[PDB]
Amino acid sequence: MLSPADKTNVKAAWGKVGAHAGEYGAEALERMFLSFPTTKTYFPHFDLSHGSAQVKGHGKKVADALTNAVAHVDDMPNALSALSDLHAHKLRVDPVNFKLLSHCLLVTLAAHLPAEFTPAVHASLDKFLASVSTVLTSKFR
Amino acid sequence: MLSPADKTNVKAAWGKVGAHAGEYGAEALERMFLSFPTTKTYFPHFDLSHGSAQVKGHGKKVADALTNAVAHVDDMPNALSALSDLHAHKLRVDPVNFKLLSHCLLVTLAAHLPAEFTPAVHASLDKFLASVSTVLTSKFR
Amino acid sequence: VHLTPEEKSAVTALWGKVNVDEVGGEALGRLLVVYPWTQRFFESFGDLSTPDAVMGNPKVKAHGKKVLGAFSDGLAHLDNLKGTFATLSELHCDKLHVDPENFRLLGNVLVCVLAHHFGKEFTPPVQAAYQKVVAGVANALAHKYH
Amino acid sequence: VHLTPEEKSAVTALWGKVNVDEVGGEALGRLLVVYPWTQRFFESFGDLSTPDAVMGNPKVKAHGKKVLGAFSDGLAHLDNLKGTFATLSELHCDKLHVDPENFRLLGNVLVCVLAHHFGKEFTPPVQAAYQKVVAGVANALAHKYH
Ligand code: HEM
Ligand code: HEM
Ligand code: HEM
Ligand code: HEM
Repeated sequence: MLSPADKTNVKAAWGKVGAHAGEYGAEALERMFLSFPTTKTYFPHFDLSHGSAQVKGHGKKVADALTNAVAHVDDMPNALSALSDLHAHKLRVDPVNFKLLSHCLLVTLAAHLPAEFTPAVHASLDKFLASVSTVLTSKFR
Repeated sequence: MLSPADKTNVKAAWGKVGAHAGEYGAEALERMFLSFPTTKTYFPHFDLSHGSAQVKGHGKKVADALTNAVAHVDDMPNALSALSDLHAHKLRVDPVNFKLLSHCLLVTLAAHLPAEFTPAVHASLDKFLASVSTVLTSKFR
Repeated sequence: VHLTPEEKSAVTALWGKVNVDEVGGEALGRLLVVYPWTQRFFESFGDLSTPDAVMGNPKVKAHGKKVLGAFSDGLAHLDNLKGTFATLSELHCDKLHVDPENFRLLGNVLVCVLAHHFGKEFTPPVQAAYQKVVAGVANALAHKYH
Repeated sequence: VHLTPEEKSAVTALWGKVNVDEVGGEALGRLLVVYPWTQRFFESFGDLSTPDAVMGNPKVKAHGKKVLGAFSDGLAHLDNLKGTFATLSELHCDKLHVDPENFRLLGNVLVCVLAHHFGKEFTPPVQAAYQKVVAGVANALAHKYH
């Protein structure tokens, strides 16, 4: 349950991310691949090499999803209907990986928005990513 | 989301447990503690010794809940509201633990309901506890 | 990993009673029915549309025995699981790209079938001990992932 | 852990630059803040009502340098986190009754704090390294639970 303050925090947070969201997405994927090499069994057709266009590209894709989820902080289930259709019925990504993508997202955020990455921001952002992973894995069964 | 069929199976199997839910409830618990001893950390004030009266008392309450949740198959979140509040605000029981106990509850019926424990039901049943677990963990945040 | 001798023996004892031909089948079969997303890896197997489609599938049936046999062999080297599963672990990663979690689903499914077939004979502590085994096999199978 | 010679120095050298006091206090501070339920154990600390109220609590900061210390000490026995943490392992279980799960949370939170602190320096591969340690440490503390 996102609190108005969380929503506010998120908006704030990501507001900052601004034009580097794609770069971050990119960074966070690369970061997941390295730290949790099992997350890779889902991208056998990618070039997981440092600075790959596939990862860059994909980095972009996710960043954007994230973005849309923020402006729609209030109606995620609806805004991410298609992504959850895809992940539940096509991709079929095991839920625990979301926990890993999310961690990774926050590692990168913190490394990049020091002044903004406060305890309460951190908290909101944990909750939100958590919120979106919940959306993404709800049509699982 | 339980299908009509899911529902039907749950009703049928729980139906057969009927009368022994308490002892199955309790056995599930012993199964739990014995197989996953970290779960024990939440009952530090309990006599966990074999044939513990604390444990059997405890198992009864848990099958009771299930029976009531079975009975409110169409309104679980509300019927279980009471209990959801407890585990989320008092007990503060890690969600992980839940998948451990559904596990053993699943294991116990299997050993008690041989003719009923078909793939279809095993399947419906897994979905159900998965569902009950979901409600119980809803108010964590 | 941490199998006391009495756990080690209780394990072995029961395992004496198992019909790997048929237990394999029910484990895999049931796997495919309980967690239908696991179907994705055997699209090759044909009809999996129904529980009977699956349970009965001769293909499902045979793979199950292959699986279970690999497993049985693993029971005979409870001291060097990692090593025992070394080549299969790489295969699972490098070739089938099977997320390792899949291995703990099979582990749990399995415990159910033992429960199912052994009933009362499958006591808490025996459950307890089997639990360590599949825990250990899944870890074993995931060791070479990268 | 299964730390690469190479990975062992990255870990080793970053840490070298750690302001134990500072890092210490913020990780535990952020623990309680990001995961409220973790405060069910530090009732005794006082006002944990608010972020600033938590981050401010000196009993909190104090406890933090104490934990980081142990961590710090464990980084020097990366070949034996198990034996290094056994006594502490029995404590959290037998005395504290902390579910091994919270160990994992802290791990992450320390990663986030380090990420926070070193910016650029906190490279993917170097994150890749620490991740493996928070991993081992968490696991070693969990070790003696029963
Ligand atoms: C924070 C949660 C996540 C978000 C917001 C997210 C978002 C997205 C987006 C926007 C796409 C693009 C789909 C398209 O090509 O139209 C996508 C696809 C994909 N996602 Fe996710 N994702 C998340 C988590 C994950 C995780 C944890 C994994 C696996 C570990 C994953 C695996 C994939 C894969 C394999 C694809 C397709 C890539 C390709 O084949 O090009 N996703 N996701
Ligand atoms: C199938 C999932 C579960 C169900 C249906 C369930 C049900 C219940 C019920 C009905 C109560 C008693 C409330 C009362 O006093 O009126 C209870 C209490 C409790 N539950 Fe759960 N529970 C579940 C999972 C868990 C898990 C996984 C844990 C921890 C590993 C847990 C820990 C506790 C504890 C510690 C208590 C309080 C016992 C006492 O001090 O008397 N529960 N639960
Ligand atoms: C501990 C559990 C498991 C063991 C011991 C095991 C063992 C095996 C063995 C011995 C083979 C044959 C190797 C070969 O073809 O050279 C195999 C193949 C395979 N395994 Fe596993 N397996 C396990 C779990 C799984 C799971 C859970 C999945 C999917 C969710 C899976 C997916 C596959 C697939 C798709 C194949 C190849 C099928 C084919 O022949 O086309 N395995 N496994
Ligand atoms: C691997 C990570 C951790 C390490 C190395 C660690 C280490 C320590 C140490 C050295 C103490 C000293 C207390 C004494 O000697 O009496 C302690 C106490 C304590 N720890 Fe941990 N800890 C860790 C994680 C956690 C987590 C994640 C929690 C809870 C969420 C926790 C809860 C506690 C509590 C409640 C105490 C009691 C302090 C006191 O005596 O006032 N610990 N820990």
